[PDB]
Amino acid sequence: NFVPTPSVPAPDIVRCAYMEIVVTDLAKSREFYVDVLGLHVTEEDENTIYLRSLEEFIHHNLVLRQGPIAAVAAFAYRVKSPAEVDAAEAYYKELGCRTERRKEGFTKGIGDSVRVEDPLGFPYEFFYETEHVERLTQRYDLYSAGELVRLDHFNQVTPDVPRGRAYLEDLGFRVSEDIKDSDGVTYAAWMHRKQTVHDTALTGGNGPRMHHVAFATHEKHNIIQICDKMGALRISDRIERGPGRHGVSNAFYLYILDPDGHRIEIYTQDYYTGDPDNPTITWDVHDNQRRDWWGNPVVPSWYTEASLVLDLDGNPQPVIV
Amino acid sequence: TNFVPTPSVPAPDIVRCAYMEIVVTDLAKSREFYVDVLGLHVTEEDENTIYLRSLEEFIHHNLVLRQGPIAAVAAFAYRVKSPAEVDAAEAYYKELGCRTERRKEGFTKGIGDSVRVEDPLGFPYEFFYETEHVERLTQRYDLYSAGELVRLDHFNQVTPDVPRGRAYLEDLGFRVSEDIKDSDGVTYAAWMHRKQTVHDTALTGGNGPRMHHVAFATHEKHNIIQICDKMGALRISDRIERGPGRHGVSNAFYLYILDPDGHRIEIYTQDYYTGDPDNPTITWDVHDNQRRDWWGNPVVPSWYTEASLVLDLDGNPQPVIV
Amino acid sequence: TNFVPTPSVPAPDIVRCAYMEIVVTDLAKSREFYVDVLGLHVTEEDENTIYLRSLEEFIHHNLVLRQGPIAAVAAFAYRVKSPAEVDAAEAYYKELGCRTERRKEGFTKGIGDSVRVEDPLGFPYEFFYETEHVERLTQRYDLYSAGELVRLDHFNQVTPDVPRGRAYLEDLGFRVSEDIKDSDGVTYAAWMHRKQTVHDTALTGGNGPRMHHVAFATHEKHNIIQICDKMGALRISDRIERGPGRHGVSNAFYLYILDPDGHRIEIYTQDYYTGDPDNPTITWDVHDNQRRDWWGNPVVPSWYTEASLVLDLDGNPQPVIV
Amino acid sequence: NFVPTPSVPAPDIVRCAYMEIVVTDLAKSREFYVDVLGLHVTEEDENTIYLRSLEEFIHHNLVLRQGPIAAVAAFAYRVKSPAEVDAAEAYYKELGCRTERRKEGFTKGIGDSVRVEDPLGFPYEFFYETEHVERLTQRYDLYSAGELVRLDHFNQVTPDVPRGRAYLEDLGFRVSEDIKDSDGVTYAAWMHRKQTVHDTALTGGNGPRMHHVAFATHEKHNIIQICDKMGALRISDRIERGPGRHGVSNAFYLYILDPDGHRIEIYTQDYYTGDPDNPTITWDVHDNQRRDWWGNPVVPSWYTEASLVLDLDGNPQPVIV
Ligand SMILES: [Mn+2]
Ligand SMILES: [Mn+2]
Ligand SMILES: [Mn+2]
Ligand SMILES: [Mn+2]
Repeated sequence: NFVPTPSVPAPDIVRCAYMEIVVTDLAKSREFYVDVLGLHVTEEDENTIYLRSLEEFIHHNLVLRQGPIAAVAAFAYRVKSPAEVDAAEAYYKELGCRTERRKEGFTKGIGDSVRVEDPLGFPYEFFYETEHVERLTQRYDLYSAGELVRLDHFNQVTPDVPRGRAYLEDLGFRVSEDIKDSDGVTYAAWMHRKQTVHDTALTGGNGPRMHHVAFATHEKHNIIQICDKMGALRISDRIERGPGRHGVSNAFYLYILDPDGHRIEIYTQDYYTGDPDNPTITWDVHDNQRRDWWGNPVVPSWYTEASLVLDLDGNPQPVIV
Repeated sequence: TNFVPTPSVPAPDIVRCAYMEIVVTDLAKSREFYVDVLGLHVTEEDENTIYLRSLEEFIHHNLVLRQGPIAAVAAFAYRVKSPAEVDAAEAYYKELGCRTERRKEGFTKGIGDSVRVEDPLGFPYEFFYETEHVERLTQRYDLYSAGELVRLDHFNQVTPDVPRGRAYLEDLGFRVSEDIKDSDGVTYAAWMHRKQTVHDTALTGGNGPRMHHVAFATHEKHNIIQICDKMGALRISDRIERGPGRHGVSNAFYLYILDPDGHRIEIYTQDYYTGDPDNPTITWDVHDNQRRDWWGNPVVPSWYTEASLVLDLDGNPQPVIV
Repeated sequence: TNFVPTPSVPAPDIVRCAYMEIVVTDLAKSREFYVDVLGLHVTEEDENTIYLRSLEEFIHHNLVLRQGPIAAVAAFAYRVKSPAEVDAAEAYYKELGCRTERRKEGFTKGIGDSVRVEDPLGFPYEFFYETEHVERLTQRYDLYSAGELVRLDHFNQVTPDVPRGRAYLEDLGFRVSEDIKDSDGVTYAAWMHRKQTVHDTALTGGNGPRMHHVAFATHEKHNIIQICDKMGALRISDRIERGPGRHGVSNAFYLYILDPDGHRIEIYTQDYYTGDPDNPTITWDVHDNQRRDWWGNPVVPSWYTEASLVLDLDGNPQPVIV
Repeated sequence: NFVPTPSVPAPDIVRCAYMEIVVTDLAKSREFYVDVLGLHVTEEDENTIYLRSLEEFIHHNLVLRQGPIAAVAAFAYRVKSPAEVDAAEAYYKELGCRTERRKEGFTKGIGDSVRVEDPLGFPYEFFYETEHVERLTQRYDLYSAGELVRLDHFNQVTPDVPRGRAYLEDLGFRVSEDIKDSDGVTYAAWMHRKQTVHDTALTGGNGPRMHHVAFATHEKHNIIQICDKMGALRISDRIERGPGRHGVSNAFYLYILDPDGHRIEIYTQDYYTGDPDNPTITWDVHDNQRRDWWGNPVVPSWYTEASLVLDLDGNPQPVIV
């Protein structure tokens, strides 16, 4: 059952831009994201912390918000111009989705924004205006040995990947890689607007749930340093999977778990997908190299755990099996 | 400044720089540099022409080496977004009064319908959409060399009037990610992009038209260091012109080397995302030395005096305006 | 514990582990793994034997691959400080009542006067001083592979009685850089060195004598990652047994892979200096999981069950004591 | 004119171990060594700072001492046992050199020591006893992106290299590499006791002067980070030479200058020299690759500037041309 294709154009989406995460103990979460991982504080107060990666100039890539139930409040995408916020609102209203528009934004440093409960149950935000901050690209005096340099993508778990895929294609995302069986059925898909492998990916499973949010480092040694530092801090039990090389995406990856169990991917090595006819790489569902190029052992929790997502009232979306 | 007119018709929708056609005087000696020393991958070749691509490329080639009498650059080729944009490119340059030549079957093997033009700054530009796809070698780690060149990134052009050049490329849709200006606001150099990296081409002020360099990226810094180590072992370190260093403008960890005819190749790593619509332009002052070298590396005079000739559409060098 | 007697004569002055002689069942298939996949350099070879060395080696070889009926290790060879120390080695092991064999012209090509012994733990040990020097390829960056193995570092042996083994190697002059003990002080494993790195050999408790692995170093971490990437591209990733990971004991960034006969090769990088006379021994508790994996990587069962047979001086396998 | 070979044995030297440097403004020097370079403070007071590298367990690798004239007070070598301190004293006394023995040491954390004005005018110290401190090898929580992991060597400028070479050979050092002309005359030599390329090197020139003291990093990217951080701190004019690859030693190198002009080499990649017949690599004096494998331009100051050294009274040794 495909989502209908609207008669109005999709909003012109530039890239994933930030995620709003609800955490149960802000101070313990700050230790993880700032003291362990080195993300940069744009600004913070007692209940909210705004973080950005090294090469970011928009206000933030992560908003950590204290709350009663750990969950993801919003997956935010930046659109190309103010008119595209109006386009986003019109598109989701034609789809019959719940929408909420706030001229002054939902998170600090972001202006006119529309949030929607999308067709797959996810809270998506579209915005254009954002407060610019000092871009720390060349602030090597602040560079840590495990520096996270850029926000790259989201990964969502949903029960019907083919439905999800066609919905995101209509939204303008293109598939750089997918996993299919012999009958041509899509089991997972990596989808992009910007010129990397993906801005989001759809993973088959119980959902809506947030599988992970991902940041890139400049080189492989930076990822190894994150592992080494976690070992020295005696929190290696928070390293869930990796380091490894994924066949799909070609990423050298690491998955770690924050204090509430939210999964963060840190990776490096991506490749250019910007040409109009970029060739889709289709992996067979039985090729193990799709998961691990090197054959690394399977970690069960990577296939069972994922974060709840919220609706526009701040309540968890029930997870459908 | 005599600015190039802004045409009444839309600029072609340019996706990225895509390849350069370089004329070399001794093809076998050039093949030893680009293939045996640098490891670029041969798409196909014959007695007079070699088609090369980088590791992560799927279009037919990123460099064409063509045997010829005078070392020079025959074409700077950009890939456009659809077949219709080749028609748009031809109409745009015809309105500007520039010489154009259209070939439905292409000018280089593996490329289809193309238009070449002698642009307003005297450079041979090509716009094409169609290209033969080849095996994308991204995950062919069995072919991966210690100094592997993974992607073609950009061109760098020398022209006498940078303000004229900048406004012409802005009209063509390129945006400025970084520039060098004086206190009065005059542009001395500019880095301009269509794809989401620092640049697809840059303008350097000087006698021109000339080609300053063509650049490839590696995955990491150690790959660049290995190119220098290998050139030292082969006793060709005198072909290392400048670097390794870190440029303040672009933030690139760079290396400039010279091919057998003196054509300059940049190998670099580290770039950053410029795809947002309001990406902030970084303006460097003309007197900030760190714009050239973040670490203060000594100036190499040839980098400011030598650059390659470019050809007109008849295959003859364009005169250098001094 | 039945300790090996401490001889009345001095132990031979051992400089470092130097090479291992490995018997393989299909020499051509083994050559494809060690030379085509791993890039080790061929010193010389013939139809039945291949002599290999790492990039920075100047002695004749670090590995000898010998075709034979049963895959096993024929010798663990250590280089001693002078010709006189070969005489010292022979006298030491004869006093211990061990079988010895002395060959003035060596047991493997490129090695001179050597003594081999069936040591107190059942292992075939060789001590030699003289070796043919070959081109040290340290700066041959034109031959440098992306996953280059630069140096032979150590052996790792499985034996049933680690306390007996440790005291025997201490008497031979090896010092313990790190060990694993329980609250009672019993040694479960020990890393022992003569040269100034963490170890030349290590003792692992288990059925033995068996050879757990032989290890080579790379210059940097990315070189190890490239070995895994290349094995993935060649569709031989099932020969990657364990890693990459960081061991707490030794601090090594490691990778264990398996040759065609199942012999285990460690490739690692990062070691530290142990040459001071009072270098502090790091004792890890048997229940500290980080001793095995600093990052907590999952346990690979085969790493604790599989290890290679070793041969006696007649070329027959030494029985495994269980 | 060779230094005579003593009838008593040379002290059994293990490795170079630390350098005592006099600086004119301790606070400005602390900013360089600790805040810029990340060396670890063992202990410090108002007039002296004791620093060590990441993998060191002896008390220190550098002692920074406030004083009126920037200079090097001592090049210290660790010997193999307490008896070797007696051996060192006997050896230099037979050579007619000035000696001073202090059972309680010259610098904190070092025990019984003998200092000597050696035959080439350098202040050398030999000691065995030292206070052990926490070895920070696995303290990845303290690891900086440009971490200096080990002290490797000293490099001295002296007018007569052949005299210097034979003197250090008699002392037990072996030559791993040298630079000679066609007649076989030694112009420079790299000499070692431990199993790396060198513990000291002799450079021909006006002396006695200290050319540089060197620390290793784990990998090349750590050296590039030091350069990047110095650029961000707008102190790139303190980067004197590099990064480059030396042909002699095969080191990937960087030379920087502290606040008083003292030269510090940071490098990586060395190779094993421990076998008894390790082959000496002799470079011709006209092979430019001996200096720079890549051909990097010559930096004049690297051949003209070097630090004064002190005598046992704390006064500068006059520099002989
Ligand atoms: Mn991901
Ligand atoms: Mn460039
Ligand atoms: Mn091992
Ligand atoms: Mn040095």
